[PDB]
Amino acid sequence: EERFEITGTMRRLADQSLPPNFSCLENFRAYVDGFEPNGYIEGKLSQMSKEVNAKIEPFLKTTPRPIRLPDGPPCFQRSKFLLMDALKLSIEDPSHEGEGIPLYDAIKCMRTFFGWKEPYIVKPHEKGINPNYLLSWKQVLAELQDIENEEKIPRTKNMKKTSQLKWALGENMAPEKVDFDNCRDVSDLKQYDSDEPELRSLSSWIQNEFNKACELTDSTWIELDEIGEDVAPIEYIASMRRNYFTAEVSHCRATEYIMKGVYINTALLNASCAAMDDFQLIPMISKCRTKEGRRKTNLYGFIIKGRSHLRNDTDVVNFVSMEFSLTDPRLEPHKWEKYCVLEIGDMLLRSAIGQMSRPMFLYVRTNGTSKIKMKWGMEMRRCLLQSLQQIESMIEAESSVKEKDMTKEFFENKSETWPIGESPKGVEDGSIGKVCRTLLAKSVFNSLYASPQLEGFSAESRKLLLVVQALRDNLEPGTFDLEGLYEAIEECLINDPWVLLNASWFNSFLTHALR
Amino acid sequence: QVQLQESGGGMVQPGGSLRLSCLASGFTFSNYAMTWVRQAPGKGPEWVSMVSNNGADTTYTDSVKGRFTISRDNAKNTLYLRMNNVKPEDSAVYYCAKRRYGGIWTGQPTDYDYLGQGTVT
Amino acid sequence: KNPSLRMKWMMAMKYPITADKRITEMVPERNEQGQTLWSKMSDAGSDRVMVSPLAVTWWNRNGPMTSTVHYPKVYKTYFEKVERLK
Amino acid sequence: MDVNPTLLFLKVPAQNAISTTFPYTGDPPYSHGTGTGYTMDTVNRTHQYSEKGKWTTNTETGAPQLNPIDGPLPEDNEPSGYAQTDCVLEAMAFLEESHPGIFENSCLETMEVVQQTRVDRLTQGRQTYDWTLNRNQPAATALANTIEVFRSNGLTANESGRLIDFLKDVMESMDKEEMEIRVNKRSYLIRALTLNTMTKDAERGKLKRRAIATPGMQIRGFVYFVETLARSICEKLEQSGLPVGGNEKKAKLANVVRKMMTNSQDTELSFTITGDNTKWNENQNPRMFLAMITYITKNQPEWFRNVLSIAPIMFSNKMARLGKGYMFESKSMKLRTQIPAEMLASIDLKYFNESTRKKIEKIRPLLIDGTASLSPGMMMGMFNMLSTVLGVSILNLGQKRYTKTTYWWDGLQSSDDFALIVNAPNHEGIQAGVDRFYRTCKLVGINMSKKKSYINRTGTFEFTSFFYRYGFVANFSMELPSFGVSGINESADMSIGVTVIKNNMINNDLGPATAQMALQLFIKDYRYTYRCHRGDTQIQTRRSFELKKLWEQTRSKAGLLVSDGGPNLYNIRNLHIPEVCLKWELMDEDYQGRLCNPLNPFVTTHSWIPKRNRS
RNA sequence: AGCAAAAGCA
RNA sequence: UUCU
Repeated sequence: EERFEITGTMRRLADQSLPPNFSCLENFRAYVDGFEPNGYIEGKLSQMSKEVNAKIEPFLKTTPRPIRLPDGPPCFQRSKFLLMDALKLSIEDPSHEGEGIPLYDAIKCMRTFFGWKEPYIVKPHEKGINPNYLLSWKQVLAELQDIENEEKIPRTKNMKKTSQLKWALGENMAPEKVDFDNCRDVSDLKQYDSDEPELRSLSSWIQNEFNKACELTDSTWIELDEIGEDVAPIEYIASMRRNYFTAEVSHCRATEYIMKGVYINTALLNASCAAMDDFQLIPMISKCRTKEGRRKTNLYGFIIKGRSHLRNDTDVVNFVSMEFSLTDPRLEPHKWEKYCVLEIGDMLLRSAIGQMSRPMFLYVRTNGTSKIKMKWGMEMRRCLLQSLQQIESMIEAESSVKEKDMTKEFFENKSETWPIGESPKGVEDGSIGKVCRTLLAKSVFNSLYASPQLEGFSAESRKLLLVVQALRDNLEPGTFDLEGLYEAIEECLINDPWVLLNASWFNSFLTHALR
Repeated sequence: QVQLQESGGGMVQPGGSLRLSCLASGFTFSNYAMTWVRQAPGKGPEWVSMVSNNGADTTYTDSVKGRFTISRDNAKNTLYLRMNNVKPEDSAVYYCAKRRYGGIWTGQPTDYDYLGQGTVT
Repeated sequence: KNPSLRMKWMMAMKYPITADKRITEMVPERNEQGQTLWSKMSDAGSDRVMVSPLAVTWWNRNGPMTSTVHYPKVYKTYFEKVERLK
Repeated sequence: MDVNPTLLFLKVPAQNAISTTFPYTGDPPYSHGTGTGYTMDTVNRTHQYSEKGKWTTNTETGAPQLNPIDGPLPEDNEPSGYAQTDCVLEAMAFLEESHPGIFENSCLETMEVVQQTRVDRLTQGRQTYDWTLNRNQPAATALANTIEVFRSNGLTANESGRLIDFLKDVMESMDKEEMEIRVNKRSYLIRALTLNTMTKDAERGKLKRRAIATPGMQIRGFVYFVETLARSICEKLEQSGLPVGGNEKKAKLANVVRKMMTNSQDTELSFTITGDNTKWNENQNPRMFLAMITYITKNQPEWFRNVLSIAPIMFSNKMARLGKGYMFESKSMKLRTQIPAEMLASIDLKYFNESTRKKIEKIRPLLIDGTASLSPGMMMGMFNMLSTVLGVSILNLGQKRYTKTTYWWDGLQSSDDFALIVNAPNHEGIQAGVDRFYRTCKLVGINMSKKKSYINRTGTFEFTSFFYRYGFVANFSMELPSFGVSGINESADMSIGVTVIKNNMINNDLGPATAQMALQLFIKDYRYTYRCHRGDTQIQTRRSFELKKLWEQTRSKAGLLVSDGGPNLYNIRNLHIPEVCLKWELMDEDYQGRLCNPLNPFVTTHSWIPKRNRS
């Protein structure tokens, strides 16, 4: 309660924390008590120059110029797994056989296709030794066929530590640690190679990779749990919206990724903590549910993960990824810039007319995955909810006009024509269902291609929007410094092809909204 | 009042697929739970499946799990049923139904108001 | 630095929970089907009486059989909301 | 075809479809490295905008420290922390005139908390940086470590347990020359004023990091007092943004554009600004708060006028420890070497990068035992609730009782964001009313940004991600926390899961549809974790068999718990009821007999204590 | 080799 | 270390 005197030491600090023309606390405190407003502020302004002012630069339908994209070499793919070129082997089995252990469900699934040639190279890497992959597909294959001769029922097979699996992971390709007292004698030092990244151009393949996601398929790909029974009216309004939603997204190619980017990450995370030093074989496994009510258990490829001595929040583990596909790498090589291409055989098959007998390829490549780019995959099911929060708010905007319940929007098959496309010579429209897939895919790609650049573009490609929407509605808008906004947008367009695309969508929205 | 019709009935070989259908009128279809009961020749009826007013809470008999799927559509006032890999003894007449409570678990599962015009072999 | 992942990992390992010596004599060592729930590391302090979660569900299908009706009278405020919903 | 979602904005407006833009990919960008190269940048920028001030050496610390307060006036539109002390008090004085007696009442509610608190209300806080070990530790152990030091000496007046008796000890410890952990006077002060830096991770909505700093131990008690005082002061006000939040802020945003929009003399424009202040923390100087704190505490008792006055004295001589350091390398021998932080004061400059030399050069003077020293600014993450009252006082000027001119305004202010609503009878009168605010708000040291701000006629604006069209106030305050399992036990997670969804429905704006679907993803993560799949599901795991034994063993299956066998039975009408009280009577006499057993040997028989080592 | 960016894991 |  009693603090009548502070001290003799910290008192000397307070007299050192005051304005310039003051050298005491007691002599300054009473000056505050003696303060009364004599109109000081109007005096200071009379001395401020006229070079300190905010001039309203009025916005108009000819001011916003298009954003200037990077120019340079075309970009490459940087996804953890393949998206559209994948190819999956299946058993087509109600009460599928293995069904509890991915290994036997994978080996059993491999016996469908037959006619496997010897492995063969197609396109080298251009940076690194290529035959050191060809000696892995043979290595894994012998260790895989070894199981049928063993029939011990193993849960997971720790692979061998051959040189071929020692290099593409880089077990001892690291440098040595030492303090400065022993290193100061060395005369070749350097901080690091921290510099500016390389500017990459915009390529076409990412547009032909997003359309194919907003397209129907045959299966369902998801099965959610249950809830209680609804009696109130506010619940039937939910069950009506959610049921119209789920019956327009389950038949979508983007939900294949949400349940493919979960089984891959969670097994890689559960195994890589229980078996650190030894390698492993992790098969990419995705469990489907088709049209007829008939289960399936597909297989996309194998994974080989190396040493994982993880202790902190952001460690790193690296793996190789073997993926099947037919996409002949001779038309879009810049997309498959980092990928090593093998050849395995020829799928003897006939189309509805004629015959193809097309080949079957493999795409081997190393990778790296921290302990947070895995936990950001297992929660992809949050993406569905983020695509419904948008559709719900768009409905409650009409609610301010009338009842505007969900019934008057989902059917009426062609009544509003939401414009979600730019065909040549026009903007072709589609129903709300084609919208309720396009918001999802844009949301899924925002998790696969997560990066700091996308976080910066959206923060500054939002104000240029609201300034435009105030013009089209004719509210007489204004900005202060435009060219400081563009330069803070173009600073985030470097190399990520996703962000480098949205600056071609935004740049084509102005041209059709009369800028 | 209670009106329930059937469809899709027809002879079929074993190990084959089939899809049934029903229809309703005269009451709030999205406020009551449905079931499917079947009477085999010379045997009393028993329950096959149930379903709620959300389309969420589904159950099945012990002997037909994984081979029967059930799904409703409140908008068109129907109640589909897809049975795949049909067993031999599954040939019998199938009867639609309508629970009284909205939920399914409470009370014992038995038909209360319906007539099974539809059949199958 | 996150507890959720440690709950999925540790449940991959058997016998995640801890209880002192009273659980030892109550239930058997393993179920009829063979799954074990009464491991023992033989510690000096408390003997490390560790049990699998199977003992929980086993306790609810088989075990003591009390007749108390004290618990409905404790959670009274939570019982008052039950009549308003109905 | 070529799909393109952002053509969606031609039919539907922007304020309704704005959720398409929020990419939610702001969490996984983390900081790679140690994080000192940024902390050597915030010290530089703090000294470029306040270079003109006379800098002097301080006593009993041996360090230069800047002081731009009351300095000259600027000429360029660039930022500037050149405040004016005779101007700040003039604003906060008029705040009392428009709001009578707001200060003298607010201090009274704080004058009793100082005597009716406890030291244990301090430890309930974030992570701290204890000054003994020189490492970040939690708030629980840092108090036992420092109090043992105070107990090691003859001073033991902390026995009363009151927080105010912890402050009398540190005040009675700072004067002793040498301390017995050993360490002298000039070496102990430098360790109590520190603010450890660390690169900020998980930045949601920014390209590059921010380099925030965490405080010590002795300081975090004083700032709790002043932060309490600015809370009450900013609670009785009308245009506040920080303390007023949630759904109630949805209402306040529409009242302002109702008052200021009333059209008397209906020949008058009405414009509205959406703003964002740049370098909000690099410019504010605690010497100004010391002018404010001693003005708030006018005619108050002396001892209470002292204690609040102490914290800005410490911030006015603060120091920021540098990060773990740099890591050099050589491609010849292929090694990496970890440099400490202190060696940067002696390392040769030629090894470093070219731009890293530009940082260390200007910071080469400011080095006190491997610790930089600055006092023109404030640190990120520290208290700013008091610095919101400052800019609010500018929103008081504009009631036509302080301009004496036709133009006038009134607005709404969070910390780094605001919004004005100006009114004048022509375009030109508006350009003067705003030119007076950008100017008058510079004398106080609060710059306005000219890139992240636009202007439009009223009826629509942005503020703190509460987007406002003509009457619609759709809010996006905080994102969704994944509705996942926590990891405590069975009965603990299931209670937390079906109450967080409740709170996010009445606090934020979460529709009735996306609350059901969220409850499907939570239970999907709850069953896979604890392996508690219900019986009729034909799954098989290391626990599945015994559950099916109990499934067939019971009559009415709606009574069972979800933790073992039972079904989900919730919806968006009964989330506010725990699981056991919901399906109590529904249970049969057998399950009920074995469920709530007072002889439960595990310990509510599902709640256990897992095995924890904390390695 | 690749992860991935203004500095670190290999 | 099985999310039909």
